[PDB]
Amino acid sequence: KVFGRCELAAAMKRHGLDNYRGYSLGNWVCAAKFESNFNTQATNRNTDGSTDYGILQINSRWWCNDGRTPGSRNLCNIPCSALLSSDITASVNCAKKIVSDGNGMNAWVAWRNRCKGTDVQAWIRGCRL
Ligand code: NA
Ligand SMILES: [Ru+3]
Repeated sequence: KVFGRCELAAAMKRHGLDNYRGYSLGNWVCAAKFESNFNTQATNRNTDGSTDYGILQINSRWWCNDGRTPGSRNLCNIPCSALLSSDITASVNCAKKIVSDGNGMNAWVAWRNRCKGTDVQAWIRGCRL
């Protein structure tokens, strides 16, 4: 599923991501924009053989099981395919674990490089929330 900007904002809010660990909703929308272009089915293979999955490009090295990332963990206790669903629940639940793990949203390199320090409220501006 490819979300609209305000549509994703609303779904993230419903699932408790707004201000989660102090990160306002626009941070999460900005991160999803640059990680996946709002596409739940996005996947990208990393140089190390791990893969990033879903709207927030969660990595199989640590967070989900895809069966083809040796030595990896599955800290969200989910198949990586669950992160590709039209329903964002699994991605949100796992993102909550990630952002709680010490480095906040810096875990998402696109957030650090393209969202951090910017006017992230612009991502939810105009949306009925
Ligand atoms: Na894994
Ligand atoms: Ru804009």
